[PDB]
Amino acid sequence: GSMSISISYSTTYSGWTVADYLADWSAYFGDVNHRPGQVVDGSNTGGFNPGPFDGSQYALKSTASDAAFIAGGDLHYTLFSNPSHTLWGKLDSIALGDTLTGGASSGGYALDSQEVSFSNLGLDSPIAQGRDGTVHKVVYGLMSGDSSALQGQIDALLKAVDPSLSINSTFDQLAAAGVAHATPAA
Repeated sequence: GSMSISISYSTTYSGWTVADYLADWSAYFGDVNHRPGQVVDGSNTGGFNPGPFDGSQYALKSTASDAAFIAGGDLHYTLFSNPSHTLWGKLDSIALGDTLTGGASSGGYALDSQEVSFSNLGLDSPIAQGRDGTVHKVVYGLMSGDSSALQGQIDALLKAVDPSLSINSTFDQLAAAGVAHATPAA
């Protein structure tokens, strides 16, 4: 249905498990070190579309590799305001791959090589939860080289489509189950 997770994957990853893909992606993107004393504007801040502190997208390129992600939904960052340094709101999608392109003035961010995406995530975290919100933990994991939170949410959403499905399923198995959709290889 309209509430079910939808997954896209490059045909290159048809035989991969979701868990194996995300464990490698997290390590390949690495940790941009967006932390006190380590924030480097233009290196590890990323950007909102349209911003400056809110967007339908938040996007970041790795400082270690060409990896980039785009978080899609209705996202808000509190900067210094209580609860400080919280990303909250609606998270509908995560897109993973290489070579971040576009922006607000281009009609939105896209990956020139999108490898995998997760859509209809249905995540909604209120400001009052601060950095304990699921949206914050899912997206901060992508900043910091630990996609555990994202992996857990995908695993729960798959089990809701059908209890035989998990992040240990291959993309091809998820395609057979009607959840995943192959996209062109780089």
